[PDB]
Amino acid sequence: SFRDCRGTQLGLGRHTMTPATIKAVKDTFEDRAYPTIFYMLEAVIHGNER
Amino acid sequence: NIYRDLLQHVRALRQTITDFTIQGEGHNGETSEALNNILTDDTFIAPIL
Repeated sequence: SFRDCRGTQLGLGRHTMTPATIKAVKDTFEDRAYPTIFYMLEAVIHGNER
Repeated sequence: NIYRDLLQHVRALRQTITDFTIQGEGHNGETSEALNNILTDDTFIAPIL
């Protein structure tokens, strides 16, 4: 509770996420039927710009 | 979305059962959740199989 109150003190006037992005990211992190094609493509692409 | 919400609520109930027990205390092959709760007790079975 102290850590959350301190975080409320830090994020007083700073940038916050609009609830649409919060809902979409929370939906995609709790999606158990996430396809493995994204995982394989991220594994093969492996963060190369080319 | 409705089916995933129902499944997520079931898993939230399971995590709530897990939260309100203390782990590491297992007597005679019964885990702590099975010794505290019933929905985690393996001896109790579903109404239909």
